[PDB]
Amino acid sequence: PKYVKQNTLKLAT
Amino acid sequence: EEHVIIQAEFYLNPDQSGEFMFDFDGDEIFHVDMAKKETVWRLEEFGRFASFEAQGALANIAVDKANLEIMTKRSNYTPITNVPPEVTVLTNSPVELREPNVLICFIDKFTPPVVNVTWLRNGKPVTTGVSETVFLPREDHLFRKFHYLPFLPSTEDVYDCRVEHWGLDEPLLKHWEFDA
Amino acid sequence: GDTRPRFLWQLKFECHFFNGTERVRLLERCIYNQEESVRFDSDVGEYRAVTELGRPDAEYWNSQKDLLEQRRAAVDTYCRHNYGVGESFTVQRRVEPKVTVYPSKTQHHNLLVCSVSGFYPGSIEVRWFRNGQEEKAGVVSTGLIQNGDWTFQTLVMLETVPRSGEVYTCQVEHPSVTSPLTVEWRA
Amino acid sequence: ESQPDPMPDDLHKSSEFTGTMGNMKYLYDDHYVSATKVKSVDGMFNWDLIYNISDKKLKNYDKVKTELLNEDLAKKYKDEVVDVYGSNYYVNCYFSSKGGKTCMYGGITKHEGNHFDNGNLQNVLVRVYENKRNTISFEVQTDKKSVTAQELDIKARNFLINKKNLYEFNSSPYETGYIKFIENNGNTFWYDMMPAPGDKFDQSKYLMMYNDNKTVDSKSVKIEVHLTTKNG
Repeated sequence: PKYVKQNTLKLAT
Repeated sequence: EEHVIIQAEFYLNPDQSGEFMFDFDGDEIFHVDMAKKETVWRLEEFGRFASFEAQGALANIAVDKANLEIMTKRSNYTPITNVPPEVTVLTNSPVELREPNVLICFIDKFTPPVVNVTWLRNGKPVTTGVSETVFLPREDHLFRKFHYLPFLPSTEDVYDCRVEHWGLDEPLLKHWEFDA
Repeated sequence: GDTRPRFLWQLKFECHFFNGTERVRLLERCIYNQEESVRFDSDVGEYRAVTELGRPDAEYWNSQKDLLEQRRAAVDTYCRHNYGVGESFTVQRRVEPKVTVYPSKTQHHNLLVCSVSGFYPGSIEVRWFRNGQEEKAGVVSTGLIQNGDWTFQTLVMLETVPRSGEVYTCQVEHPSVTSPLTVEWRA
Repeated sequence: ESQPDPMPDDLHKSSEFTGTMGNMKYLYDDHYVSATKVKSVDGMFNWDLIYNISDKKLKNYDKVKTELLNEDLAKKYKDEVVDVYGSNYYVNCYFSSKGGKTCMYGGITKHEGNHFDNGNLQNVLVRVYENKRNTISFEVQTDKKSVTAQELDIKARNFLINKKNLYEFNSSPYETGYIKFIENNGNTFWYDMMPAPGDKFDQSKYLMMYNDNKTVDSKSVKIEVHLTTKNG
């Protein structure tokens, strides 16, 4: 079983 | 509600520290070692039932840094307001002379997540056996943290959990001695 | 000493489960120093700014459906997936509590202590009884304490006016055991 | 004390590596980051330093992040004018900055007075051993008095890839191989020149060994590369 992550989004520039 | 799994990360300037960890109903499931780039499980056993591509957390943390820069800038570099930790020292289980027990130093409600913790046995630092956790998220966005010192109860001994944090005016020593 | 000011950035993806994995709510939150700026509530279906500092992002991200689709589907691919991944050792993890009753080193009246430690999960029910019947008044709790090692502990006092023959019972109800745990104190 | 020579059980076996050996070769075949007289301009974590170095070759990056063993090691060179040499990677290379980026480990040496007044290079002896017998011996060259083991390692391997197929797309002619360094003071250490067993080669994990930023004296250090064929 493998834990999965949520990818971090880049802020508005 | 019944359960909550939280993926918590952060990046801090200018210490340039970072963290990435998962949490189950308050308890840490694991966290990634930013240096060795590998998953370290809160309990040895978990590593035998699941896995995590540690190498990937580093990527989120990179984006995290970039994001902090952005926010720092658009807030006109508004620094973080330090919040001193509530410190408590308790035993793992009811204490009884010469009956091995563990001292837990609860470092709670503080920020930023940078702290210095030292264990003292009669005004002197103890090393062997001690262990500590990484930073744990809180609903109010402050942090928790635990430090552990296994010991052998005695009448003569007096311990201290010496904590240092910017929100503190001076080092905080939470005194603990056998009184049962 | 180090006086430079700090700047912090936090990101939290909280998966909230109700009735097992029946109803799931994903709560994505961005925190600047000690303030949440932006967030995504799966119940809402899109980003919402929590402070004006977050507005640019909420507006920006929401302009990307590819992104929002992934996020809406996260209650499944992320939340429910992870839930199952570690259900065997988290949701189902059980550790019987150690219970013992002894009089306090304080207190005429006698203050009884019911120590309940090293248990998991945290939902636990401890009550005091007198000669077989509940004791609403008098009780005093320390609260539920999380040790940080997937182990909990708590202390529940009970002020009493003991009488030879009386029996005060500390009853404990916890998931790890089918029938309740009991520890009596013979008066 | 110095590090004990390896025993066979201590060495990775190319036959126990099912992945693509080319991924190993990639790291040493005419592959390296080299910059002169520069200073860090940023960091990701407190134990690393980011530099402004450009991929003159193919222009594949202009930002380089090198990770060091700890924060003290990082601090020592954080503000110094240094030189850089090392083998870089891209898979799983991460950091923010403030063009393409690339990562690496160690490879940092102070620049002041660590050179030779003329553009003269120092030769370093490298003797190769195949099944315990010296087959060929040569020298690599460095423009530094004090040089990182990594720079010398990269140079030795680069050569052995061209003149002895140290590595090929899939697999190697050699079962095991390790490079050993002998310092004028008697101190010795070695690096396993073979990928860990399995079907995947973690380039970043492998390269992390250059972590220590270990440097040696180019005029007196001696290198030995001990290779072995599978059956003999």
